[PDB]
Amino acid sequence: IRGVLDRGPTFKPYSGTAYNALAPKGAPNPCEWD
Amino acid sequence: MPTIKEGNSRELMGQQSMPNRPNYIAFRDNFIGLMYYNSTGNMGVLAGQA
Amino acid sequence: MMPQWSYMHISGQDASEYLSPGLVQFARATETYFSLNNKFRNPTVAPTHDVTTDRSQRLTLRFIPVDREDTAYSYKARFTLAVGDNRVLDMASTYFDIRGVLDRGPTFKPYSGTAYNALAPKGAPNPCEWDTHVFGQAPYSGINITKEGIQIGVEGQTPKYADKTFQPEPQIGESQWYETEINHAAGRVLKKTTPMKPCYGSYAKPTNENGGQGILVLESQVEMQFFSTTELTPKVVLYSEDVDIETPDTHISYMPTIKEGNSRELMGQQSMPNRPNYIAFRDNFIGLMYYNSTGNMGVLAGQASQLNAVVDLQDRNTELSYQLLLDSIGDRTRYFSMWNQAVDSYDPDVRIIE
Amino acid sequence: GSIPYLDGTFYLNHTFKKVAITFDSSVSWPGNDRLLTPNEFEIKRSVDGEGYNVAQCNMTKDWFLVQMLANYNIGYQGFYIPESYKDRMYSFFRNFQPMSRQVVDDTKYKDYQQVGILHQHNNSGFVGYLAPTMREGQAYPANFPYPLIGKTAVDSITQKKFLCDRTLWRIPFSSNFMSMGALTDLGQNLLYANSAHALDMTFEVDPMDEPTLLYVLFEVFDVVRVHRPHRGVIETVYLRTPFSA
Amino acid sequence: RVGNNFAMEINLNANLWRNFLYSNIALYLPDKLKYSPSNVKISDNPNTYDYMNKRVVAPGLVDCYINLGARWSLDYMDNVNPFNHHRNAGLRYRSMLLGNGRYVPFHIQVPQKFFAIKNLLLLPGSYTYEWNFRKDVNMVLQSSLGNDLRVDGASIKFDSICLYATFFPMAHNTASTLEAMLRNDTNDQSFNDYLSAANM
Amino acid sequence: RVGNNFAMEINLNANLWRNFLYSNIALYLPDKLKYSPSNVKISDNPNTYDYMNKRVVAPGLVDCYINLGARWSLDYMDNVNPFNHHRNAGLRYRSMLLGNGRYVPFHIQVPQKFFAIKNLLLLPGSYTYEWNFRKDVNMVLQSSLGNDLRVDGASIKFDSICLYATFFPMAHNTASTLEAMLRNDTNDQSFNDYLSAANMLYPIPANATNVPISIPSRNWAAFRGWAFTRLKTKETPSLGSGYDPYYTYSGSIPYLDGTFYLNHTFKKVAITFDSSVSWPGNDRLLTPNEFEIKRSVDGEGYNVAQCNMTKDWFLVQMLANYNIGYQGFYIPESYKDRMYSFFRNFQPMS
Amino acid sequence: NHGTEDELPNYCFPLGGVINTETLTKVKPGWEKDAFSDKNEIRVGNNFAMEINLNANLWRNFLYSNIALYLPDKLKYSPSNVKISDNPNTYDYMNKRVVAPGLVDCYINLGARWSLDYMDNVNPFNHHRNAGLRYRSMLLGN
Amino acid sequence: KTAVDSITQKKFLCDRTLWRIPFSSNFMSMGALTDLGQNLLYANSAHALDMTFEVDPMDEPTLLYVLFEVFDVVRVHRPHRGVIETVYLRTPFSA
Repeated sequence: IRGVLDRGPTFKPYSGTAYNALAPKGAPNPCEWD
Repeated sequence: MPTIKEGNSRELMGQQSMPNRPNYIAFRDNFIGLMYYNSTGNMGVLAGQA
Repeated sequence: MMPQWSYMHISGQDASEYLSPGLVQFARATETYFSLNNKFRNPTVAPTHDVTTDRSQRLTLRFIPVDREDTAYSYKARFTLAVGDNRVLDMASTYFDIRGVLDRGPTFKPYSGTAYNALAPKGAPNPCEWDTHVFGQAPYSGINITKEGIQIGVEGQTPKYADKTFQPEPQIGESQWYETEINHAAGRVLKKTTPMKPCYGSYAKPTNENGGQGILVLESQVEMQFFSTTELTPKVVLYSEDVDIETPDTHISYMPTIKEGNSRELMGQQSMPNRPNYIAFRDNFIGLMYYNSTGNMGVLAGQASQLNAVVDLQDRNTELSYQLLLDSIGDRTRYFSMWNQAVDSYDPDVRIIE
Repeated sequence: GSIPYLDGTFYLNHTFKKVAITFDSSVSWPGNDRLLTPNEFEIKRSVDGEGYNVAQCNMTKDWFLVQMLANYNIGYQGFYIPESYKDRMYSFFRNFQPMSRQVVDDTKYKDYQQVGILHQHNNSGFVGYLAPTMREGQAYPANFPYPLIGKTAVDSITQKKFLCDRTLWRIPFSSNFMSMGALTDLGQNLLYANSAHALDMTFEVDPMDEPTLLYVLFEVFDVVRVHRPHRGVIETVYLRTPFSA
Repeated sequence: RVGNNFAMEINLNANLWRNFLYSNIALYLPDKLKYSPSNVKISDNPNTYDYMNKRVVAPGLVDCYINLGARWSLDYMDNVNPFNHHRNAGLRYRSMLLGNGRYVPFHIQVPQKFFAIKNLLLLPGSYTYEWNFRKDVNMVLQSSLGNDLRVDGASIKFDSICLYATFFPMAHNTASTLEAMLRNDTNDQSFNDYLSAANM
Repeated sequence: RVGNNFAMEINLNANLWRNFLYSNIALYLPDKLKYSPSNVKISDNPNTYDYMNKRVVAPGLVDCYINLGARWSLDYMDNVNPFNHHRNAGLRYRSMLLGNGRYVPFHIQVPQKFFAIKNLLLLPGSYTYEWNFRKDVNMVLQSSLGNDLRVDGASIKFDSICLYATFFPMAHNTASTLEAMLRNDTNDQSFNDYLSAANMLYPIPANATNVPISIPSRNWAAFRGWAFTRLKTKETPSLGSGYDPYYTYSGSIPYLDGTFYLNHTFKKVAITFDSSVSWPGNDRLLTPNEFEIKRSVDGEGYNVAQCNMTKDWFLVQMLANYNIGYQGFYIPESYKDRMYSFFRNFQPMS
Repeated sequence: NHGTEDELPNYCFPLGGVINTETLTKVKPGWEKDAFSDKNEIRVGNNFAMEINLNANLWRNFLYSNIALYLPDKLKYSPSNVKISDNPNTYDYMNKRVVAPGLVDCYINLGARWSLDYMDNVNPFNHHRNAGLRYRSMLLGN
Repeated sequence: KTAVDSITQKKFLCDRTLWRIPFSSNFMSMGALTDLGQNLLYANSAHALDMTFEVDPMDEPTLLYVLFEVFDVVRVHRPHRGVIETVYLRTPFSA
């Protein structure tokens, strides 16, 4: 059988994050506000 | 989430991030469920054409 | 019955009997490169006579001691093992069922480390006081501070103050990471009458359903202590108290002074977890029963014979013999709780350092 | 998620209490005063009957014996670990996990105080409060949990239980519970061949706060004989007994 | 510098133990022990991933001092399906067998399991072989969290299906003789289902 | 912020390695390498837990740079009982089988191990079955530290003891017939102890190097051979007497459980019959007059397997355990190389 | 790469539990001073803490040590201001050539079971985790 | 490059096992009742035995545990109901 599958947006094959994993979980990005 | 209020403020600098829960999705062991079995409404067929 | 069973091969002959001789010959000759065996059923039928009894009969019998003698260092139990007529007993299916009470004592510690404040630096002290100086922390940020203590809110238009017995709670503090500058802070501290001990390993039983540990005498003895900056409303409020402080699984790894009593010196003492110490019955209950000891020899005799079939020598080693026997007839790495069958071993990486 | 019914990921076997089997609403099976508690199969007992348990958990001697015999024919000549090739992945022993622990006796320990997560503090000042968030609080002696060891160990009570996942409970229709052939001895008893019988079963289980299902497998013979008399012709005869279609 | 250097302390082993407990047991605890997060939008459907991902659970429920010194499964988890977990090696492997992405063009081989024909030796002739396949993602797909994939956007489409058969290149005189023998009723084939049971 | 952020550095992997070394090896080092803590009260009894728990040992004795790049057991630990350790999985499991608490109401099943009756098929009749059980905590209980449980408050009480027996529900005509057959002496049952040996213990004084033993003239027909090890007196309770007053140890008991660990301390063995005839003699071994177990540098030539064991001894042990030796040396088949076998436990080091 | 279980944050704290204490004076009730020393160290707020992702670090160190450094030489580059051998078959050369951690970082092919295309054709046995070779090496000594 | 002058040390460990010296002419196992065990030399007359073990010194009291491998057998007779008679024989080293 050949077909196409979309596991959807809830598919996450791993623990943790792929972005800035070493950054303290509360540290913000350089930002600005009023 | 420090404040419910929308928009960037000094308050939002104290928000914390957490990784989403892992969630593996795949076909089942031995492709269980793909084929119909034990269901009279969708019974398989193997018969001599003769 | 019979008809359908034979035809569907639920009973009857084996494939080697019901198949034609030609096919049977062919199957054997091709077995190695093309197998037909899994295509024909071979029935298995259990015998229907001369195996089990039709009569009423217990599978397991339980015997009570006819005589027992609990002595200084040993226990003796006598039973009348009765094997009924038309029955046989394989001794391997017998065993002594024992119920009692065990106290492993105070040196039993089934784990490494501590159960209390394991994340606290091993030298960090608990908020304390001595002679009078105070070393503490005020993590709770309240609305205002009056002679009533720290204000945790306002029920209607009236001010609601913290309940001395458990508030503020050491567990609570500011939520954001940046300093927002707290003007009315509160915290808990230990009176100088409570001995100083490192935070790590520190324990004190709670005296109220809300988690407070203040000692009762029966009323609470908590005493508020207000502090202001050296420069006149108080900025901090500390709820000092005495707690039944104990360190059940750790010991001091560094004693600064031999002198008794709380002092600034004791703030430099360090705590270390007690060594783990597992205590249990031995592998295969070795040692529980007497063997190879003429003074406490076992007994198995016909009441009609009176002669003891058991004859032991202190020259024999029954326990070891059984250890080696098991190794020869099975996988000694597997555990079986019934016989306390879990062999003694060690970590290979500990015995030989790589 | 996994579907135990189809894939075998069973995990609720520990919630069964006892099973009573009755033929023709009066005859108890196996009867014959075979089991320690003759009128039913008691899977586990709660303290009151410790004496009849084994393997250092809440399972009964009766049930341990039946399961060992049913799976490996082990029981009448001693209990021992079954051979690996017979103790497969979905077998009884391989998945049998007896367990014990102690906990404060809330009715005999004088200083007992019931404290919930809301008010327990251990590592206060170094951990977040009721969440996996930033540390907060202040250092302070922990007030939880109670010491179960040491000189000031608290009055305790013992709890025993067991787990037995990915396996099926078994009660073979065999006079001695042993496997002596696919077609059992009782299965060919004239008593069960010459006449029809009605069956009653009563299962007692641990309550669960959600809808569950009792999955019963009535072991039978599910056979087929295939005939191919001529080219392109396949004729089959299906027979399932007992419980014919 | 006069004196010892500046140092910060941390209990490595205690942390690692704790992270293991929270990740593998805490988060899988029954929903009744959890609570909704404040100031954060959370789905109303408890079968949703969003719901199972945002419900917060306190670390103190399964902290490093939980039942210290014991070999004990939490009473709360005894009745929780142990296989719906991210440490289910089998599921994890089948997941990675497809890839690490959401969009996947698959190609698989599916076996016949029906006992009456799975090991049958079929003789010469033409046969109609027909079967039905499911498209319901909650049946053909599996997740470690077990959320409702019908609601959570999982999707599947079957482009083509073929039937493959391999034949021993048997000598024709031998095949012919074997065929003659297997066509007599005395040599009829027979099979029984392994489970052999009526399921109620 | 101008520049990089504020950071602190730590070597994670080095720390974890170090903690492992200190916890599992350092703390278990011999007491002579330790020292008492200052300003802290410590017990006078070295068999005490308090003593073994407060004696301090320097991390630098087994630090992460210890014998770097080598597979080597510390010479200090070679003669230390390896089973009295918190990583002894078997002991740990039996400990958790009872619970995680100090106070434990137990319920256990104890097997009969005496060879003469353990597998006996008992016929109809009434028999008196009586046995004795020990109450000495140093014998019935086991600790990983091996401290004196008599002094350290361990306690045990036996409330009730029952005897259970299971009977195959054999057909009465069959049981009756089997009974008749088994009552004839021609069909008498017979068993032999698996170990099949007379056990002797000879004292080896501290620092003693030579151990001579002598068996007065006797009959040797049917003699099967010799087997031997070395035990520590402190770890071997005095048996025969119902209670050993000087037994202040609760660790593994090699003599009874098989946790032998001093086989590496044997140098050589000389066997002599009638004070003149050397056995096996016949110029069989490379060093014909004795069994040399190991050699020290001076005789490297006669060693093998890349360690100090001799070719002679390696050959004898391989033959004795697996009959391997006259037609090449190779790893024995797994089913013959059990847990208490020679090869499985042979660990050469350099 | 099934990621890292870093749900809970990891911190290190001051040796004394707290470090940014402020000097305060005891007070009694308006309020009047007290004399208790007039110099007491009390920290207001949470303690000083530093954060680190333990699990992510360990994963990363594993990747760099076992895969990164064994990557083909074409993906590496010579270090600046450091003397390095001309012979590529040299240990000095294989030891000083520098490789960027970002080539095999903890987010590499996340959620997949995949061998790097660069390493498929690299002899997998010439590695420090070759147990057989390691054992024969220690059999001779250290 | 600056490795220090070294010396090599070799040793071995062999836990949870027993050293063995079988009373067999070729040290091999050819049956429970060995060939030397049935040699007339050891059957027709009595002999005295001397053994000398040399061991590494230990700074504490130890014990040499010697197992003299023999036959430790029992024959059980049950002539009548409730009667058990046994015959024990251990050779060599009879009780």
